[PDB]
Amino acid sequence: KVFSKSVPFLLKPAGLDGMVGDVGFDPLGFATFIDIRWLREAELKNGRVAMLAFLGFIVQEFIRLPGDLYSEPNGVKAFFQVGPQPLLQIFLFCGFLEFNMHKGKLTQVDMFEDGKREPGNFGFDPLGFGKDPAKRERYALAELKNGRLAMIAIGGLVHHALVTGHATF
Amino acid sequence: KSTIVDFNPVETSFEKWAKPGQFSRTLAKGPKTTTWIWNLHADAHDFDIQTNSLQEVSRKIFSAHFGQLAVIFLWLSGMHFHGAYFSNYSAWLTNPTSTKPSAQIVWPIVGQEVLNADVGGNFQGIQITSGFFQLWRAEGITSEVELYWTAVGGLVASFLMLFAGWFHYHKAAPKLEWFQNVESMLNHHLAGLLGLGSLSWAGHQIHIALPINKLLDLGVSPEEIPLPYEFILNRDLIAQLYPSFNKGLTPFFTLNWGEYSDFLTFKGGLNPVTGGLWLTDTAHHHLAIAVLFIVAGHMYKTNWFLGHSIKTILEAHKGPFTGEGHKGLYEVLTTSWHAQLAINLALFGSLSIIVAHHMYAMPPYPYIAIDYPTQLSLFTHHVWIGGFCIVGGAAHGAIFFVRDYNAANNYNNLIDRVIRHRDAIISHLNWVCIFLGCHSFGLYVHNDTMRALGRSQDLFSDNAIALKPIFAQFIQNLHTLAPGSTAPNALTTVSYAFGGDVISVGSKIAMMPISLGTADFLVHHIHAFTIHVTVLILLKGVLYSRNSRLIPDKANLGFRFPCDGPGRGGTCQVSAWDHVFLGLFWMYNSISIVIFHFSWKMQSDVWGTVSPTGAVSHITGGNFAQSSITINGWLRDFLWSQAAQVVQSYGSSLSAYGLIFLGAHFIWAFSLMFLFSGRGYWQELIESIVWAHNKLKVAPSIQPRALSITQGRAVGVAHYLLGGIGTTWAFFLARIISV
Amino acid sequence: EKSKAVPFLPRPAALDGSVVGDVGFDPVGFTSWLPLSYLQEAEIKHCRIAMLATLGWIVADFVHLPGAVHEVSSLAAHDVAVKSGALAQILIWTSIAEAISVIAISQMLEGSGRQPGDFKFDPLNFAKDEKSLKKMQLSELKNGRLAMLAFSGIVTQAALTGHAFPYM
Amino acid sequence: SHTVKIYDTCIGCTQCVRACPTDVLEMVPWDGCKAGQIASAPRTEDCVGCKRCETACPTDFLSVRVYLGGETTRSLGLAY
Amino acid sequence: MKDFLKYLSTAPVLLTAWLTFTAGFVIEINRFYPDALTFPF
Amino acid sequence: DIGGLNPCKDSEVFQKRLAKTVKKLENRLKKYEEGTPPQIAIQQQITQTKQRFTRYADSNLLCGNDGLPHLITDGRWSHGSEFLLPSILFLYISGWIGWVGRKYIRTVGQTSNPTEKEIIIDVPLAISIMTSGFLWPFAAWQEFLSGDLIASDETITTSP
Ligand code: CLA
Ligand code: CLA
Ligand code: CLA
Ligand code: CLA
Ligand SMILES: CC(/C=C/C=C(C)/C=C/[C@@]12O[C@]1(C)C[C@@H](O)CC2(C)C)=C\C=C\C=C(C)\C=C\C=C(C)\C=C\[C@@]12O[C@]1(C)C[C@@H](O)CC2(C)C
Ligand SMILES: CC(/C=C/C=C(C)/C=C/[C@@]12O[C@]1(C)C[C@@H](O)CC2(C)C)=C\C=C\C=C(C)\C=C\C=C(C)\C=C\[C@@]12O[C@]1(C)C[C@@H](O)CC2(C)C
Ligand SMILES: CC1=C(C/C=C(\C)CCC[C@H](C)CCC[C@H](C)CCCC(C)C)C(=O)c2ccccc2C1=O
Ligand code: SF4
Repeated sequence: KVFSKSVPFLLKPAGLDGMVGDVGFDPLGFATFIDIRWLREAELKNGRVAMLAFLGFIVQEFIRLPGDLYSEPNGVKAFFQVGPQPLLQIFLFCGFLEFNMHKGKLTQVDMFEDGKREPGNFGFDPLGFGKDPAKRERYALAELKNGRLAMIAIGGLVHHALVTGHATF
Repeated sequence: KSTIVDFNPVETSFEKWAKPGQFSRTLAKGPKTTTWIWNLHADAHDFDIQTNSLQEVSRKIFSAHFGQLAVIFLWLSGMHFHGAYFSNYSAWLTNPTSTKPSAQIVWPIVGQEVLNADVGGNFQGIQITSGFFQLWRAEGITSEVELYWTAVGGLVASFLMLFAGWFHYHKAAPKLEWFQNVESMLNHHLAGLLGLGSLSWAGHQIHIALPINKLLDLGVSPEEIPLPYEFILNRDLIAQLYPSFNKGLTPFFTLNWGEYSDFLTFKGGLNPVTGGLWLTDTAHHHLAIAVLFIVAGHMYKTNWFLGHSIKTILEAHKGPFTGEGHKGLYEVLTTSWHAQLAINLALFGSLSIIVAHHMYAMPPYPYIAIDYPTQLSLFTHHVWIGGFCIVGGAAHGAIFFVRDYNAANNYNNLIDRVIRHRDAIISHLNWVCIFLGCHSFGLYVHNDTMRALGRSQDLFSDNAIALKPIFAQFIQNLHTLAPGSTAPNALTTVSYAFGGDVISVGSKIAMMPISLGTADFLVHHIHAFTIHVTVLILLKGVLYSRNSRLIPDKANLGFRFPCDGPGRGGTCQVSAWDHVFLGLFWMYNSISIVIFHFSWKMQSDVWGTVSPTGAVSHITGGNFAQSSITINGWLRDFLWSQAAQVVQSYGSSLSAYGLIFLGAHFIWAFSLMFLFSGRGYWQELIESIVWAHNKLKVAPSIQPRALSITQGRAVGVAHYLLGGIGTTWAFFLARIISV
Repeated sequence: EKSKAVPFLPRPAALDGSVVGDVGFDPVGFTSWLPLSYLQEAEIKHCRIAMLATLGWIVADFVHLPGAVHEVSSLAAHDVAVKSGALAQILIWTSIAEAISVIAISQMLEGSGRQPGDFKFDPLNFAKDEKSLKKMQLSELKNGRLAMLAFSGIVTQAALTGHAFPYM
Repeated sequence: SHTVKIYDTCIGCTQCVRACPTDVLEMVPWDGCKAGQIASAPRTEDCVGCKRCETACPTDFLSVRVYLGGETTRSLGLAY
Repeated sequence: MKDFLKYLSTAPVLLTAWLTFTAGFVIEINRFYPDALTFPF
Repeated sequence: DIGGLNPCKDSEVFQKRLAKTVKKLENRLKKYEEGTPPQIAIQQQITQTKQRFTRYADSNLLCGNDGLPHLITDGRWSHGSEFLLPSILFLYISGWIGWVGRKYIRTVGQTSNPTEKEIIIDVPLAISIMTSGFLWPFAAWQEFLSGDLIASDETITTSP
C-alpha cells in the first residue's frame, strides 16, 4: 500500500495523479464520485472569485467610490446599502461572462463531455505571463494555493463583519 | 455445538441490504414493473414463502419479536422522556383535579403555536389523553428525575432487545426443537413471566407505591415525601402509614397472614380521595395473581417425570359427537405458526376489549376517573386494538387453513368435522345474523317512523312498549348485594356501575350506577348483531378457504388472490383474504357503534358534576334514555350535537382536532375511489399517461402498472379504516376535552 | 489456555500474544464477537481522550484563562463553556477529526495496514525501531488506562463532594 | 354456454389445456407451429368462464379467447 | 462500507433524506421570514 | 381600486382584526406569571402578529370588506409580487425538477440494467445531473431545436 503524502495514515486517493496540486489530499474521496476535471474547474473558479472578493473587501473599506450609495466601509452592510440594481447588473454581467467563456457548455454533464478542455484553462493571458513552461507549473500551484487561502480568508472576513459589524481594518 | 442453538448461522453483512427483494425467489431478479415495488413490502414478513424450513421461519419470527419489543421499549422511553422534559407532571401532582395533563409542547412555526393549550400549572402544550400522569402517580413517581431515569432505562432496554434479536439470528439461533418445547414455554410464560411479574409488581407496590401514594392522598407535598429507596432502608417510614411492617416477614413465614391486613386489603369500590381503586387492594390482587400463575406454571411436563403432556390431554378428549376429538391438534399447533397466531391474536383482542371495559368500570389509577378525556381515549383505543387483533386472528386462521392445513394428519378430528358441516354452521349463522339485524335495527327504524308519524306511544321506549333488560338488571342487583352475602369479606361492590353511591372527586363524578333501560337493550342487541355478522364473514372465510361448491380447488389458488374469473356468474372476492377485508369493514362498523354507545351513555348517564347538596347534573342531561332509541336521535342529539365542539374549534387550541376531522373525512372519501373502481380503468388511463411520457422521452424503465386487485382492495380498506377512525378520534377528543 | 491475567480462566482465544498490552484479559469475551482492531482503536481513543481530560481537569482547577467566564471549577465548567460557545469549537474540530477517523478506521478494517490508533503523528521521533515503538505503545496503553480510571474517580468524587483539586 | 375460440397464433404449449378446470380444451394435431399441436374447444358446454385458460396463454394477445354468453347451470357453476 | 453506501443509494432512503432536507429548508425559510404572503421584492 | 377593493393600509376592518387578535393574545398573556416561558411565547406571538399586519399593510395589498388581503392575479405588474413573481419562481424550480428527472431517466436508460438504477439511484450521476438543472430553460430550448425532445412514431398506440 502507498498511503497518502498529506494524510499519512490514509491510503492514497485515486484520480488525482496528473494534477498540478496533488498532495494526496482527499480523505472523503470526492474525486471518486465527482469528475476530477469538474472539481478542479470548480476549485479554480471558487479560488479566483474568493481572491477578487478579498481584494474587493480591502479596497472597499479603504478607497470606496464617490456617492451616497457607495459610502459603507463594511462589505456586508455595503451589500445592502448599494441596493439591488447595482448587484443585479453584476449578476447579469457574471452570467454573460460565464456563457461566453465556457462557450455554451456550462453544466457538469455538458462540460468536459468532449474533453479537449484543460480544467480552468480559459486562455486568458493578455500580459503574456506564462510563455515559459518552466515557471508555468509553479504559477499554477501558486494560483491554486492562493485561491484556497483566499477562500478561507473570504469566509473569515465575511464572518468577522457579521459578528462585529464595523469593518476589517 | 449446543443442542438448542446453532452458532453463527447467518453472517452479519450489508451486502443483502443493497439487494432489495433478496428474500423472495420471484422478487430477487429485480423490478420490471411498479408491481415489484408493492410486492416487495407485501412479502417482507411472509417468512413462510421465503424459506422452506420451519426452523428458519421460527428464527426469523424470534428475531422479529425482539425487534418489535425494542421498538416498544423505545416508544416507552420516549413517553417517559417527554414526561420528564416536556410535561407539567410536577404541577399536575400538586393539583390533579384542576390541571390538565400535558406532555408535548409544539414548536412556534407557521402559527402552529396555538396548539399549546392552557393546560394549567404555568404550562403550555397539548393535553394528553393517554393517562400516563395517573399511571406514574400510581407508580409512586413524584419527580421528573425518576421519569428521566425510566426513559434512560427504556433506551438501554431497547438497545438490549435489538442486540438480542441480532444475536439470536446471526450468532446463536435456536433450533426447531427449542421452539417446539410448548410445555416448557407455557411453564415459563405462566410462572416466570406472568407470575413473577405480578410478584415483582406487588413488591414494588407494597414497598414504593403504597406508602408514597398514601402520603400523597394525606396531603403531603411531593417534595417532602421521602425518596422511594428510603422506604426500604428504613422500616419506620412505612410502618407509620401501615403499622404491620413492624412485625417483618415473620407473619408470612408463620402463616399468620392476617397480620398483613393493613396493606393487603379486600375493600372493593374506589378510593374516596382519588377516585381510583384502593392500591392496597391492587397489591393484594397482584400477589394473589402471582401465586396463582406460579402454581399454574407447574402443569406441563418439560424435563422431569412430572407434569402433563398436552398431547395426552388433547387425545383423551374425544366424544360420541366429535369423533377423534382433539387428536392431531397438538401437531397442528406445534408445526404451524399461523394457527398459534390466530389463537393468540383472537384471545389478545378479546383481552384488550375486556381490559377496556374493566378500565372505566373500575378506575385503577388515582384521579383518572375524573379525567374524562383519558377514560374515553383509553376505552376507545383498547376496543379498537381488540377489534383489529380479532380480525387478525381470523385472518391467520384462514391462512393456516390455506397453507399449513394437512388433510391426512387431521382425519376425523375436530378441524375435519367442522369443515364437513361448514354449510350448517354458516347457514345458521346467516339466519341468526338476519334475525338479530332485522330485530335490533328494525326496532330502531320502527321507533324512528313512529316518532316521525306523531305516534309517540307506539315506540319501543320506556314510556311505551318497553323492553327491559331484566337479565342484566338481575346481575346488577346480584353484584351490589355481593358484599356481605356472597363476598362476605368485601366492604364494597367491585364497581359502582352495578349500583351503590355516586362517587365524586372534586365535584366531578368518578363512578355511578349505570342504569339499564330499553335504550340499552336495543344498543346491546345492535352490538350482538354486528359481532355476529363480523363472525359470519370471518368464519365463512376460514371454513371456505380451501374449497367450496363454486371453486372445488380454492386452496390451490392460495390465501391471497383476487378471484377465479368472471365465470360462474362472477367469482370476485372468493378468497379468504377478501373475507378479512369485508370483516375489517364490519369490525369497523361494530367498534364504531360500541364506542358511540359508550361515549353517549357515559356523557348522558354517568359523567357530570355533583352539587354540594347531592344533585347530579350530567354532561348532556340524560338524553340517552329517550333519544338514543331512534336513528334520528343518534344523528341529532349525539352526532350533530356533540360535533359542535369540533366544528367550532378553529382559532382555538383544539383547532388541530378540526383539521384532523376534515383530513380524516378526506381520507375516508379517498378510500372510496379504490373501493368502488377497478384495475382496468386505471391501467388504461396509465396507458395514455405513459403515451405522453414516451412522447416527451420521460417514460420510466420500471413500467408503471396500476395497483393489483388485491392491493387496490387493501389500499381501499386501509384508507377507509384510517379515515373513519381518525374522524371518530378527532370528534371524541375535541368533544371530551372541550366539555 | 489459562490466560495470563486471570489464571483460572481460559485464554480469550482471540488474544494470543501479538498485541501490545495483551495480558489475555477478556473474561466476558468481547473479542469473540467484535473485531480486535476496532476494540483496540476504541481503547486507544479512550486512553488519549481521558489522559487529556484528566490533565485538563486538574490544571483548570489550578490555572484559569484570563476572563470572567474561565473563573469556575472544572465540575461547573461544562455548563459555562457550553453557554459561551467554548465547547462548540472543540466539538467542531473533534467532529472533523472523527470524520477523518471514520475514514481511517474503515480503511483499516477493510485491509490497508494501518495499526489501530496509528495516525502516524510523530513530529519528534521518540520511537526509532520496533522495540522502542512497542515499549512506548505499552506505556501509552498503561498510562491511558490509569488516566481513564483516574478521571472516573476524579469526576465521581468531585460530584459527590464539591471540593477543590484534592477530591477526597 | 360461453364461446371459446382458438387462433392460429397458438404455439401449442398446452398451458391452456392443463389449466382448464372443467375439461373444455384439448390438444389436437396441427401443422402451423413447431410443436405440431393446437388447442381445441370441443366441450364448451362445460365452459364455466373462469378464464384460467387465457391466464396461462403466453402468446402476445392470447390464442384462446373466451366470450361470455348465455348462462347454464353448468356454466354458472351451480352445485344446486 | 461499499454495500452500506449502496443501501443508502436505494430509493426509500434517498427519498426520505431528500424530503427531510426539503421540509427542513422550507421550515427554516418560514421560521426566519414568517408570514410571507407575497414575494418579498 | 381594482375590483372595488381598497388598500389594507386604509381598511378599518383590517385594523379591527389586528386589534382583536392582539387583545385576545394579551388576555391569554394575563393568566400567566412574570417572565416565565409561557409569557415570553405569548409576547413573541403578539410581536409576530403586529409585524405581519404591518407588513401586509405596507405591501400594496388590496383588502375587501372582510379586512383580508385579496390577490390581484389578472396579470398586471402592479400586483406582480402576489402571483407573477411566485409563478416564475415555481416554474423555474419545477422545470429544474422535471429536467433533472428526465435527464436521469434518459441517461440510465442506455445502460445494461436501466431498471436497477431506478430503485438504487446512481448517486454520483444523480448529483451530476441535479446541479445541471439551472440551465433547464436553455437546455430545453436547445434540445427541442435539435429534435431530441420529442418522439415521433416509435411511441406505442392502442388498437383503434
Ligand atoms: C422465566 C423465563 C422466561 C421469561 C420471563 C420469558 C419472557 C418472554 N418470552 Mg420467553 N421463553 C422461555 C422463558 C421465558 N420467557 C423459555 C424457557 C423458552 C423456550 C421454550 C422461551 C421461548 C420464547 C419464544 C420463542 C418467544 C418468547 C417470547 C417472550 C417474551 C414475550 C413478550 C412479552 O410478553 O413481552 C414482555 C416483555 C418484557 C416483560 C420485557 C422484559 C423481558 C426481558 C427480555 C427478560 C427476558 C427473560 C430471558 C428469558 C432471560 C434470558 C437472558 C439471557 C442472557 C439468557 C417475553 C419477554 C417471545 C418474544 O417476544 O420474543 C422476544 C417469543 O417469540 N419466549
Ligand atoms: C401480531 C400481529 C400480526 C402479525 C405478526 C402478522 C403477520 C403477518 N400477516 Mg397479518 N394481520 C394482523 C396482525 C398481524 N399480522 C391483523 C391485526 C390483521 C387484520 C387487519 C391482519 C391481516 C392480514 C392480512 C389480510 C394478511 C396478513 C398477512 C401477514 C403476513 C405477511 C405480512 C406482511 O408482509 O406485511 C408487511 C407489512 C406491511 C405491508 C405494512 C402495511 C402498512 C399497513 C397496512 C398500514 C399501517 C398504517 C399505520 C397505522 C399508520 C397510518 C397513519 C397515517 C396517518 C400514515 C405475516 C405472517 C398477509 C399474508 O399473506 O399472510 C401470509 C395477508 O394477506 N395479515
Ligand atoms: C346501511 C347499509 C347497510 C345495510 C342495511 C346492511 C345490511 C346487511 N348486511 Mg351489510 N354491508 C354494508 C352496509 C350495509 N349492510 C357495507 C357498506 C358493506 C361493505 C363492507 C357491507 C358488507 C356486508 C357483508 C360482507 C355481509 C353483510 C351482511 C348484511 C346483512 C346482515 C343480516 C341482516 O341484518 O339482515 C336484515 C336486514 C336489515 C337489518 C336491513 C333493514 C331491514 C329492515 C330494518 C327490516 C325489514 C324491512 C321490510 C322487509 C321492508 C318491506 C317493505 C318494502 C318491500 C317496501 C344485512 C342485510 C351479511 C349477510 O349476508 O347477512 C347475513 C354479510 O355477510 N354486509
Ligand atoms: C478532553 C480535553 C479537554 C476538554 C474537553 C477541555 C475543556 C475545557 N477546558 Mg481544558 N485543558 C485540557 C483539556 C481539555 N479541556 C488540557 C489537556 C489542559 C492542560 C493544558 C487544559 C487546560 C485548561 C485551562 C488552563 C483552562 C481550561 C478551561 C476549559 C473550559 C473552557 C475553555 C476550554 O475549552 O479550554 C481551553 C484550553 C486550553 C487553553 C488548553 C488546551 C490545550 C489542549 C487540550 C492540548 C493540545 C491538544 C490538541 C489541541 C488536540 C487537537 C484536537 C484535534 C481535534 C485537532 C472547558 C470546559 C478553562 C476553564 O474555564 O477552566 C474551568 C481554563 O481556564 N482548560
Ligand atoms: C483558518 C482555517 C483553515 C486554515 C488553513 C489554512 C490557512 C491553510 C491552507 C493551506 O495549507 C493548506 C491547508 C493546503 C494548501 O495546498 C493550501 C493552503 C492555503 C496553503 C479554518 C478556520 C475555521 C474557522 C472556524 C471554523 C470558526 C468558527 C467560529 C465559530 C463557529 C464561532 C461561533 C461563535 O461566534 C458565534 C457564532 C457566536 C458567539 O457568541 C459564540 C461563538 C461560538 C464564539
Ligand atoms: C468554514 C470554512 C473553512 C473551514 C476550513 C477548515 C475547517 C479547514 C481545516 C483544514 O485546514 C486545516 C485547519 C488543516 C488542513 O491541513 C486540513 C483541513 C481540514 C483542510 C470556510 C467558510 C467560508 C464561508 C464563506 C466563504 C462565506 C461567505 C459568505 C458570503 C459571501 C455571504 C454573503 C451574504 O452574507 C452577506 C454578505 C449578506 C447576506 O444577507 C446575504 C449573503 C449573500 C448570504
Ligand atoms: C387510483 C387507483 C389506482 C392507481 C393508483 C396508483 C398507481 C397508486 C400510485 C401511488 C403513488 C405512485 C405513490 C404514493 C404517493 C403518495 C403521495 C404517498 C402516500 C402519502 C403518504 C403520506 C403515505 C389503481 O391501481 C387501482 C387498482 C384497483 C382499484 C382501484 C384503483 C385506484 O383507484
Ligand atoms: S376482475 Fe374483478 S371482476 Fe373480473 S374477475 Fe377478477 S374480480 Fe371478478
